Amino acid sequence: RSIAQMIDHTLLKPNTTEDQIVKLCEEAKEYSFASVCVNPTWVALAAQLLKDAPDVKVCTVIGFPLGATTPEVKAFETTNAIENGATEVDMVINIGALKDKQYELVGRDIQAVVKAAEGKALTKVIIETSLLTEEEKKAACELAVKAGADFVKTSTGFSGGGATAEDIALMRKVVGPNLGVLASGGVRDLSDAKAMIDAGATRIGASAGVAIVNGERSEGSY
Amino acid sequence: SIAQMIDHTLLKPNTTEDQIVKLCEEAKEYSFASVCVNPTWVALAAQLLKDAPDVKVCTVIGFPLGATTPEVKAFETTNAIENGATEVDMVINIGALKDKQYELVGRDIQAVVKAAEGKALTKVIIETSLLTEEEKKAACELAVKAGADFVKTSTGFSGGGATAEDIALMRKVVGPNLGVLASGGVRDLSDAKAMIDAGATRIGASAGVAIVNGER
Repeated sequence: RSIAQMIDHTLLKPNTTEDQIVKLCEEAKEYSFASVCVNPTWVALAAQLLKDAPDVKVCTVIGFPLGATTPEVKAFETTNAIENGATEVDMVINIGALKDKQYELVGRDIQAVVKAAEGKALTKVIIETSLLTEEEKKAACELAVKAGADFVKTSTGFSGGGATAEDIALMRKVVGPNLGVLASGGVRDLSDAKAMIDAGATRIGASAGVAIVNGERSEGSY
Repeated sequence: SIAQMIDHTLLKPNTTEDQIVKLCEEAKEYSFASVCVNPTWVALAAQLLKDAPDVKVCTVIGFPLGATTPEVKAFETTNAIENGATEVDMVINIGALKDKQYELVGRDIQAVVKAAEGKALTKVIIETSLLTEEEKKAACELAVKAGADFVKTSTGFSGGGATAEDIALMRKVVGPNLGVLASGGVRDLSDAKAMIDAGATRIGASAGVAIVNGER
């Protein structure tokens, strides 16, 4: 067992350059991370660099990080990403529509991504917990289940807050065993990741994955 | 009237329908240049301001990170225009610019311009807070060659906003042929006037009501 297989090696900064993407993918091969998460402009490069690393998936983000574009654009960006080599996509919900109880639009928005990814990529639904009430977190997860998503995910990392154990337990309670639960945003050390795992997370989104795995190895050394 | 140069902007991820209604009625009251809303709200803003052709509907493209593909930016532009947008603000591929990949930066801008061709103004956000002085110059030059209509300082989601020296640099590059928009950090009339005196022809802000109410 190793925590690295549950970590999405993420780098989504707007000023990210090619040399940083190359290093991220090489780190993913060395540590056997679950995936690399990069912005859609880097999907083609990540897929080429990891073409012989089948256990390391290419993940990208859709309608990210604001989630306030139309369902038609989110589906097009999903299909475009899959053509470029993405096998996982993390979409952001329409938070405003969720605030307005426009549940049919929130679900159709998620379903547009799911339909474009059908049979080709996992879809993770970022509900952006730092912006939701307790009832909205539950409603968003229920819409993700009804839409056929594979994962519910806490945070973009670009909002006010990140993953909390209480949110993860809430999300795991709604989706049960049928969908994965991803803790992202603010997961900085092994203590953070293990707390999310205990709360019910099955995938960790982080940028410090190397420091997290090295902390795991240090528990075995003198 | 400085109101005619202000883009009444509200791009928060948790923005709700009642806030867009308040945004549009404020713009139709003060005759702002435009409202700037995320693409999900374009169709609503276009109908709320159908009887105010002087107030355009502006939306944002590949916003705010600029790190999606040119084909997606073009689709989002075409989709935004179909929904009622007549001005689009796109974010450059910053990583491509920092990597000297000038053909991709220009092709990326070019994709939005061709989608908007004859239907909408294109504003190119160069995100000055992440750019060296030379990259700021190169970004404007690539905007001119691709056929954009404006150069814009900031997305409103970075660590820095418009500065007078940045506005003057961009104005010197594009001259009179393209507009210069100061966005991010402008909160009063004194800031707005400082950007305009530096060469800006459009102001992006959220406190446009407080700015115009200080024109006494």
